[PDB]
Amino acid sequence: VVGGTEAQRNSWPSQISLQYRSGSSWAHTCGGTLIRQNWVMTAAHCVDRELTFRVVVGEHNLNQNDGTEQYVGVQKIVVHPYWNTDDVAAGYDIALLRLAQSVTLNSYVQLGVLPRAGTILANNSPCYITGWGLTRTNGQLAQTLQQAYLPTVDYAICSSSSYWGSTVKNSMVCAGGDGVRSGCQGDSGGPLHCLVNGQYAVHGVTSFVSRLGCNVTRKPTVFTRVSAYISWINNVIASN
Ligand SMILES: [Ca+2]
Repeated sequence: VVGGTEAQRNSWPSQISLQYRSGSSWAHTCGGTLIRQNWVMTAAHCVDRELTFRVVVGEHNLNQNDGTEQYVGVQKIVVHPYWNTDDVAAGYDIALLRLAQSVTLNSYVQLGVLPRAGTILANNSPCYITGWGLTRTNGQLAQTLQQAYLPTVDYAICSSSSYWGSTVKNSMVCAGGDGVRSGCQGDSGGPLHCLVNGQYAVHGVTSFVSRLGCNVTRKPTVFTRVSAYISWINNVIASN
């Protein structure tokens, strides 16, 4: 997250760190949203590599023990069947992970609430992106969970030529593009939390940024629109 501020420890309890094993260690690679005690919602592109993944819930500082983390293997990966790795612009960048065990819920570990099916945010709706991703374009991961206020940029505005053009679909949500604050590598797969009727809901799964860089004016961060996948999600979880 470029231009963020450190999150308070109990602000975003459904945020997870998706990590892959590298030798003796584990490396953070993406965010995710805990949606059931044994299910995590992340971006399909986070799990294209044939890696060994684990999810850490209750995580705050990647580099220190917080006394609040729980670590769980990933037991099954269900990517959206229409997902095409060389075509993130086509969308369907979403995946569900069934965890090998059900995690315990407490103040640091809660399920993320999802929007009702088809809900579209009005332009400039208030949202926060969260994650441990790069803090500067071509920078480094954050140690502590970062958050950044990113107002949505509606589809009409987002798909217009000065912004993302045909690259953005109505299956996506755009937010930010102020040239200061944005998602950045390592944030993919995590939540875009937006305030609606007084409650935060995870409206977006962080998908991509401009090849030009993370915080680029008129290239707002792009997310998979969770509200277009509600049946899919329930369908997957119901059959597994
Ligand atoms: Ca930690």
